[PDB]
Amino acid sequence: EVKNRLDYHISVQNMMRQKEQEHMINWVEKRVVQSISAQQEKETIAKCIADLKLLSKK
Amino acid sequence: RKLALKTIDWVAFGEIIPRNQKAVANSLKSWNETLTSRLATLPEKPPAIDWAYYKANVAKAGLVDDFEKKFNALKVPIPEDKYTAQVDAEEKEDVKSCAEFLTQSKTRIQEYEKELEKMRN
Repeated sequence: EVKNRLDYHISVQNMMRQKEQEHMINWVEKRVVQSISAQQEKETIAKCIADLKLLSKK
Repeated sequence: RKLALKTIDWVAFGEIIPRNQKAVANSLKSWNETLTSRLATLPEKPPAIDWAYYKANVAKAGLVDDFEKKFNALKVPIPEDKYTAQVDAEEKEDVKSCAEFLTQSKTRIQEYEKELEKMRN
């Protein structure tokens, strides 16, 4: 009779963490993704590494 | 409490049926079995509880701590006799069987044996 009450409190905190997590995630990721490419060099910094692919993969 | 542990001889019991307790016997088998086979299966305790680790992961806190202390400090009730005069009601009816009935009966029985001797002879 005790256990079921406990599982609810734990279960709610889990469920709420995900229900924030996706919405927080979408809200963050939709915010900062809007920037970024103004630094084209998020693009270059990889052409850098992508070149360290183009070299260092073969 | 416990369990009565005791012995059942089924052709003995069932046949006995002194009218004022007879009925019980026929029913009494079936009643007993219910308890017998059931209890054999179940466990007597459940799991146990690590309140600390669960508590740390709860967010409505201090409640689990309340319940925890109260549970560990707590004792549940017990269940108790309506009847331990039945225990004794036996020895009285056992007086009935033996002394009262035994003796007068015994005397008759013996005599017939000796009687039979001579009436074989």
